[PDB]
Amino acid sequence: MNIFEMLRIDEGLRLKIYKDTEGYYTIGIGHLLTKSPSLNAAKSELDKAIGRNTNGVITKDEAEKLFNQDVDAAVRGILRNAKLKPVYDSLDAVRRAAAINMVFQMGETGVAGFTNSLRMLQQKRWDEAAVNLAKSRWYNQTPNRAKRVITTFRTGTWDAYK
Ligand SMILES: Fc1c(F)c(F)c(I)c(F)c1F
Repeated sequence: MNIFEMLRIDEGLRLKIYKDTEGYYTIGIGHLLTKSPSLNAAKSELDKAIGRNTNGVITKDEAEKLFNQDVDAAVRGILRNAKLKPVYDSLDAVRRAAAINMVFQMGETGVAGFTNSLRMLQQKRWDEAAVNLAKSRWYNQTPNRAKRVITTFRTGTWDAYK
């Protein structure tokens, strides 16, 4: 198991434009295209991302290309953030994957609300952190995924992903 296999499980793989859990146009392995309700706007974002006129369909290779870029971008974003970098650096590699997973899903807009969780994670108060993480819109809207990510933070194992 690793961050790629982990996010592949959590995001799935779809080669045509679909709406994510929040109703936003998405493609591939959870590559958010736009929050705009316009399918045409979404198709434009896709074409821009892939570098060709796609008409809303991509290949597995192209999906994997975007995915690698997205994971890379998520990690790079963590390291460039003053409030995130020290917590990330404090973690072991398994829990770092759990951090990347959350950033991938919600971005730094969504991660901003998790200040108290981050503090408990840096303190290595794993059970307390796990309890705090669940007290969130995130947990309530995507409980099965959140439970997997939280278990990963609680245990520092891949048990929730087999
Ligand atoms: F740096 C970090 C993040 F950006 C993050 F989202 C989470 I959840 C973390 F647990 C973390 F350590």
